[PDB]
Amino acid sequence: EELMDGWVLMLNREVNGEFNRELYLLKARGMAHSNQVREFLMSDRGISLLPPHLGEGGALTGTARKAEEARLRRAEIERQTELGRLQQQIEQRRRRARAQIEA
Amino acid sequence: EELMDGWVLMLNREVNGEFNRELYLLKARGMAHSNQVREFLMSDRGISLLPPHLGEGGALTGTARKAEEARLRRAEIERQTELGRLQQQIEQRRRRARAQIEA
Amino acid sequence: AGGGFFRGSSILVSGVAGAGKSSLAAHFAAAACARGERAMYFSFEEAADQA
Amino acid sequence: LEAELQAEEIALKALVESESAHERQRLADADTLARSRGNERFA
Ligand SMILES: Nc1ncnc2c1ncn2[C@@H]1O[C@H](COP(=O)(O)OP(=O)(O)OP(=O)(O)O)[C@@H](O)[C@H]1O
Ligand SMILES: [Mg+2]
Repeated sequence: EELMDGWVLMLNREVNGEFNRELYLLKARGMAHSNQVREFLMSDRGISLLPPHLGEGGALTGTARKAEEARLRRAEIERQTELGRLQQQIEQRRRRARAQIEA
Repeated sequence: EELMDGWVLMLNREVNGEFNRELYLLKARGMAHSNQVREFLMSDRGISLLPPHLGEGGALTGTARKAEEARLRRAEIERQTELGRLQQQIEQRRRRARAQIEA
Repeated sequence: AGGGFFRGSSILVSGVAGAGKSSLAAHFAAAACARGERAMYFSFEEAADQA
Repeated sequence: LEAELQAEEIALKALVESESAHERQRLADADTLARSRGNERFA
């Protein structure tokens, strides 16, 4: 490796009871390059890199990424439910207020 | 290394599914020097060290630093919301008090 | 402190492949040259043009 | 009772403003992370 101009490392790691593929450029002389461990998935169309991981805890890969996405969706949905319930509460208070005014 | 007067160690670590660069002076004879693992980022302008990490959990680097900053912003904002809601509550109590006095 | 390492000292730059040891050495050499001083860069890994 | 109604209106508008601000901040943070891990830095 002492001479190589470019270095590409391909990893096949076992995590979460399943194997995931990744690759990254350990070094690329005379140019700037991405420093992300881009997970890829080989298929009939060839070697294809998955879209970059976005969000905290980017180390997640494979099934863990889908699980994290689902958890985020659930939590943000329930936050929306929180805000909606508060709005409905203020709804109720205003209704009593102006009905009382009518009386 | 047994003879070297100054030692500079450059690290390219893989953490959080991505590679981050850092450097630190392992030893500098006959002078006082910073003891911080200063993360840097090489670009066209040259080698440039990022501003020192401030706040607890300084080990965070790369995307994790931005994530921590965002989390801190969110939490402190919601604390501000807490205090504002309490102030509005006392607002309401005082309004009833002096309206009752008026009656 | 002092603005830099003491002159005439031995400086080691350690790191894994791709860390930037050659970049730091080139920075040192270019900074020395910019001040009107002479500099030599013995390279056992790359050609002059590639570097 | 009308004083109560006005207070409730202020509360609703505070709810809308702060919620929209949270939307904006979330979008900004997502964009920041998108750059931090994006390849658009080169093309
Ligand atoms: N314009 C650039 N922007 C960002 N990074 C760059 C740029 N040009 C080069 N690099 C980085 O510089 C790295 C090479 O640095 P350098 O040659 O100083 O390392 P080194 O430790 O001497 O390497 P080696 O073990 O191969 O001798 C490249 O892998 C790339 O990551
Ligand atoms: Mg080199």
